[PDB]
Amino acid sequence: GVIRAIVRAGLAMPGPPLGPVLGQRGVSINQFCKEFNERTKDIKEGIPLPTKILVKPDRTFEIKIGQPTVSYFLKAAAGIEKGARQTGKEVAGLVTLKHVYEIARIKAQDEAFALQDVPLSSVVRSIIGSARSLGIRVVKDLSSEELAAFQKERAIFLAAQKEADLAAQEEAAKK
Amino acid sequence: FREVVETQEGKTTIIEGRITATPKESPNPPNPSGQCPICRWNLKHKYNYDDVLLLSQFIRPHGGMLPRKITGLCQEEHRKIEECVKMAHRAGLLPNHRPRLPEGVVPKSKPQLNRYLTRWAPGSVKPIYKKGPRWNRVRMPVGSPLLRDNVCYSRTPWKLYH
Amino acid sequence: SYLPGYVP
Amino acid sequence: ALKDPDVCTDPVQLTTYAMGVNIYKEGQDVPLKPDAEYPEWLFEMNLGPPKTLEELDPESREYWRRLRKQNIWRHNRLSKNK
Amino acid sequence: VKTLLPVPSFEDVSIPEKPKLRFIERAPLVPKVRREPKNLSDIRGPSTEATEFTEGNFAILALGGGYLHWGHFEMMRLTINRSMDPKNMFAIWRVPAPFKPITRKSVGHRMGGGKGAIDHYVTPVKAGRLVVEMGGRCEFEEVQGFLDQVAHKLPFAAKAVSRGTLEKMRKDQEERERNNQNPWTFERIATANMLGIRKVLSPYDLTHKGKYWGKFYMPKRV
Amino acid sequence: FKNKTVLKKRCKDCYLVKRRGRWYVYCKTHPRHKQRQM
Amino acid sequence: EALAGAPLDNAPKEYPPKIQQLVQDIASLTLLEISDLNELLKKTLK
Amino acid sequence: SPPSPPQEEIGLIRLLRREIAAVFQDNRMIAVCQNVALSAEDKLLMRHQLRKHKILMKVFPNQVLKPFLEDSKYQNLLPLFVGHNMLLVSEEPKVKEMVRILRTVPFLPLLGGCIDDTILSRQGFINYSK
Amino acid sequence: AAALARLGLRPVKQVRVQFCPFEKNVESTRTFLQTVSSEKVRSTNLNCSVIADVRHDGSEPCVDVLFGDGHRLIMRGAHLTALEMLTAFASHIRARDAAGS
RNA sequence: CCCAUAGUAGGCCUAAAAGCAGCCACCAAUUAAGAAAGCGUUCAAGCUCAACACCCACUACCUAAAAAAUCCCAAACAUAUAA
Ligand SMILES: [K+]
Ligand SMILES: [Mg+2]
Ligand SMILES: [Mg+2]
Ligand SMILES: [Mg+2]
Ligand SMILES: [Mg+2]
Ligand SMILES: [Mg+2]
Ligand SMILES: [Mg+2]
Ligand SMILES: [Mg+2]
Ligand SMILES: [Zn+2]
Repeated sequence: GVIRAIVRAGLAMPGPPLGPVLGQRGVSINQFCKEFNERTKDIKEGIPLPTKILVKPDRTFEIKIGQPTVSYFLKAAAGIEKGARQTGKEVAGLVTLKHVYEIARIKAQDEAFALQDVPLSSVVRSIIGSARSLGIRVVKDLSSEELAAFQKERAIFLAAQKEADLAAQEEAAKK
Repeated sequence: FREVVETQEGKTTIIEGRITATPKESPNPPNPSGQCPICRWNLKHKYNYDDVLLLSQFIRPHGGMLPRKITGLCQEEHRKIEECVKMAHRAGLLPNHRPRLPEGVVPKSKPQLNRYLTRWAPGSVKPIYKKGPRWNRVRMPVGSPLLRDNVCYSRTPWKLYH
Repeated sequence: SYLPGYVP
Repeated sequence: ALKDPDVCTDPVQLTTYAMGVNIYKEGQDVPLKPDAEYPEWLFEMNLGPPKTLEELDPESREYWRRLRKQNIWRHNRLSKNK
Repeated sequence: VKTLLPVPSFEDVSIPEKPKLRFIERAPLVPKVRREPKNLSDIRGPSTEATEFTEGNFAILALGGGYLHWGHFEMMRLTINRSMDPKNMFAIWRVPAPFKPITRKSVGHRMGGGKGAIDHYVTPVKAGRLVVEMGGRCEFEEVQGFLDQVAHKLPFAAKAVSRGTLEKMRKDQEERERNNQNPWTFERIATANMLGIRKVLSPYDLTHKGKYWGKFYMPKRV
Repeated sequence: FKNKTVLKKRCKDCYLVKRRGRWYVYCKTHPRHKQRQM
Repeated sequence: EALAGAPLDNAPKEYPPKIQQLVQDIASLTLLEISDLNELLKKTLK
Repeated sequence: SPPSPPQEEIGLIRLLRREIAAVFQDNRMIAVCQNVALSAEDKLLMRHQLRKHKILMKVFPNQVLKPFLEDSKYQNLLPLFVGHNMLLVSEEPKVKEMVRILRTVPFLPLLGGCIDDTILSRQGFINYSK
Repeated sequence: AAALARLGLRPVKQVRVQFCPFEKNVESTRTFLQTVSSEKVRSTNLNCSVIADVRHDGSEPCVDVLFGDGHRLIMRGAHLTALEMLTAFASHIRARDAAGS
């Protein structure tokens, strides 16, 4: 059968959650970790890569590594570390249509989009859909000054959120 | 109609289907506006379980009923004939439409009991050991309620419960 | 050879 | 212990470079091209909320694609209690 | 090409702040001291109050007379609140809280010795009364299931209805009366005292017209 | 078999059949789903 | 207005009737006329 | 029974009627294979290998495609459309490529079609390729 | 598909479906091909080869099945329903399975 | 009955939350398939449903039992003109 999970580039480890799945099905975890880390040696560590491990009946495994997830691409292009906790109400990031176009060029090479021979327009429409779920707003043009203003306001909002979370956590301790 | 013949020749089986002669509906139905064979010939409410000439046209060679989509009967008439055929089989009026028996099977002798207008299957009915009072008498069904609207030539309506 | 009210 | 690599936080760079497009260690950041170097359909994309059934044309695949989704939503609502 | 159709929209609908059914007390806050007669006519005949829809579009319709004690209210409340979707559904009581005092005598006592002490309170209901009314951004098919479950557990014949099915019910009954082929009707015979029939009929039968017998409603009677 | 006044299919493999004058629910996947009309 | 169905694979070779006229027309013409036609044909086809 | 007012044609049918005309007018090769029940991966892969030669794969319901053909010049293509039917349409006859891709699957039958307004059979295509 | 796949194609060496698509009597045979060519049925036995022959000679459609035991089943779909052919096909599978083992 | 690929394990919280503990959104690829209606998994897998295709299922959308004590309890009957 096919095992499909997101494994970070160069950081495959024998621990859970992939390890147990591989062991239960008879595939060696150490072998995969070595093979995956070697074939993901040219990619910056920590990049989430969707992996497809094709397990043959004799328990010899073939791995099919694709392009990073769109969540990574949109988060990196916006400079954000975490998506919005309530998308649609709070804007956690801000990117331009040019950023999405550049992401589509790399993501369009993925086997999911490549095998369908879809135009790059279809991939861009897909990335915009994922952005609306992350809290990232796509704008036609963004200036360096406009991005600084939002970053300043976002920092204040995030700081207050930490205080509110601390209050809830501190209240739970008093309970 | 269409038959199917299985022939094994030289350790090889050949399955084929041939089109046999098909009967045609009699010309000039008295009621062309009718929507089913029954009302096209003004037969609604005018046939019973013992009208095998009518019933035999809607059954398979082994006594099975034919689909409603093929015969063209309406749900109401299709159900009436369905009950009429069951009663005709139970009355012994269709001796040439018996179930198919596999090779080497010979039914053992069973007690012969003449019966007619039999709604239920003999094996599925229990004896009436407690008849009950006159105001709550357990009755023995006779005939079928589907035929309640059949033309009645007597002043007394059909008694469906004895 | 069937009248409007003919019944088999 | 496992997370994404550090992200940039420079408005100038974030507005002049697509930071995450380049994923290789030896590669360089992808510089954003001028407006004239991008296709026209890129700037005609719907950046707002999805078009409603009334806005869509009854003779386009998008209209019937929207109606089919609404019918699936209704079927799911009705099936939840069943 | 399976033909799709427009789905109904509930954008104009608005859900109250308190969607769930409120708690009903066993007895009124101020206990009643004066003991009351039995007054069984309060559950007899057609209902005149709470027969029409108010806020919601779905409800449970009473098809008979009966008394609702606190045990029934708990069954209705817990079942509907547990089954309803608070975000998209709201429910309101269409019956008052138990207010009629029921007396009981001590166990093992003989006849006589005055009236019994008040034991519990009930809510009288007449046939044709809406008992609970639901609304919100939902269809009848969504709430019909659990509303019918509640209706079956009531001490009288009841059925879940909607604005459409309730109106169709009344239209069918009116049509049956208009197209009835029986030249004789209970109304005509009773109101004219034909055959001296009023010697075996109640004065209420002049208005009930054979559709009601005790607390029971006969929907197939014309 | 459990006697039931109302027969209900409990899974997709349950099937209703009328035998010996009464309705039965039979299930090969889950024999515990078998019901007899009471 | 309705193209003819495909000929059977085992049926003898069949040629459309519209070309039968073209086949005869070529024989009637003279080589000098066919030659002149050919010079323009070769250039036109390129 | 009084007949019921004919249901008005749905807007999707019109769009499909217009896309069929276009596919039939703006293309030259119009093969007609039986859309066998290949797995989703196999179907997608075989559809990507055909796209390498820009051989599109259309799929139209047999209740819209049939009426069109009935009233169109392609009245002899009707018998083919009894069941699942995918179209393999290209703007320039690239039969040899399609044929070699179609031969990788022994159980996928090529039923025929019409190249250059000429209704052919399977051997016709196998001959046009050679 | 599922019904036939449950039985499997273990004792079937080869299945050959020959039909003339332009003919008007091949609907049953073509439906038989669609069922046997399903991914589920084929996956049961990978050594069995489903061969679809498209001819325009005008002959009547035929289905030839070769079993591992060497026996053959010839089903002529000119006047046979897809269900009938599949039913007969399944029965022979059951017969040839017990014989070999 | 038939059939099921995919941005993507949407973000958030969470030791883990992958359609299916909760919160927010609920857009989009493919001709067609809900950021998922019901099961399931510690989390995943896995089985269905709503999709496409195929194509006349050409569905009813009213419900439903039984037990007592000496021994069941008229006999019987669906057919000849409402008297
Ligand atoms: K009740
Ligand atoms: Mg879609
Ligand atoms: Mg998805
Ligand atoms: Mg997530
Ligand atoms: Mg989730
Ligand atoms: Mg899944
Ligand atoms: Mg879960
Ligand atoms: Mg389905
Ligand atoms: Zn079951």
